[PDB]
Amino acid sequence: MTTVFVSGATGFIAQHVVRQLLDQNYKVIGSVRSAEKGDHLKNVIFKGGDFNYEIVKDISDPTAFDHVFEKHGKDIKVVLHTASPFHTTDIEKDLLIPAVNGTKGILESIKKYAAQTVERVVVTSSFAANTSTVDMFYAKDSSKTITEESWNQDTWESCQSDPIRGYCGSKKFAEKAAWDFYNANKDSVKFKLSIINPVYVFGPQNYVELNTSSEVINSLVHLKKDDPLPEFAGGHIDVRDVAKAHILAFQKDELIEQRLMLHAGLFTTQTLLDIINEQFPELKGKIPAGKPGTGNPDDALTPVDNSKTKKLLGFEFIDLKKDLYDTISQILEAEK
Repeated sequence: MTTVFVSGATGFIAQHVVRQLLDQNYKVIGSVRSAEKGDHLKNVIFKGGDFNYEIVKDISDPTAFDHVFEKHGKDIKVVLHTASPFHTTDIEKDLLIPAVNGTKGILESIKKYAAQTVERVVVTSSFAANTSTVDMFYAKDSSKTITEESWNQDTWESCQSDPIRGYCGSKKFAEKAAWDFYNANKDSVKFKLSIINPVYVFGPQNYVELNTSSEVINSLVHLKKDDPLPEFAGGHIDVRDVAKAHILAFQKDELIEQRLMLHAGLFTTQTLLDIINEQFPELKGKIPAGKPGTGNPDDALTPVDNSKTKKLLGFEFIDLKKDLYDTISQILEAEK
């Protein structure tokens, strides 16, 4: 059976990728940052699957994956690079440089040790590489519509102005470095590159250890009734669809060299609260109602059109109601 390497296999998205791979009986090697984490994955979370791990402690080290492909370079046909460096005042030193090292490094390892073996590389990017936050608020401007061809317009310099733009810029330049390496090495290496650009990722955890894997959801379910409502707005996507897209991206020829925008629709804090309160009557004594029916995302956000991605992937995404229901019902069951 074909071996698939998944970096950062303990992560929220990555565990769903490994789960869905093992559901299809792939042989999987995951990278983990410690032996303890790897043993937990192999002996507990993914017991029953053909799962092994390699220890890769620092994603920001550009040589971090050299040993993986020196030892396994004849076997790994598929690379799903979902890991990113840990997320300061020095945005350049602590975010931007680690990001470009953290994405291009594994591609260098493949070129050095497995150039004619790896067939497909899928890299987890972000909607942050499609648009800076500064450009996300041109409401109803169809000329501003963000698509898979859109790139974050901040520069290496201008994104260092604040930590939000800096983080978003780190995602932009990580993905750009992948493409620039790829286009400069397409003769030196066999693999074909594809990209996944998730928006805000919600959804249930693969394995439960009111603490969801989404900081947006966590903020909402920890709100007091009197509390100031935080400002959240953007696109949502269920982690299970994000993972499914990673797998289809290496299996189907039409997904080669695509940037696949994993985006199921728009939300604001108010639309999330409306759905949570509607789906969870049990929580109505705890969380605020806000002002139901207000905060229409179409009136807040630059339009987003990922019709191309949806047609290429060919399956309908989990909607926000089911996403939040599965996320929060898992959380409540875990409070037993």
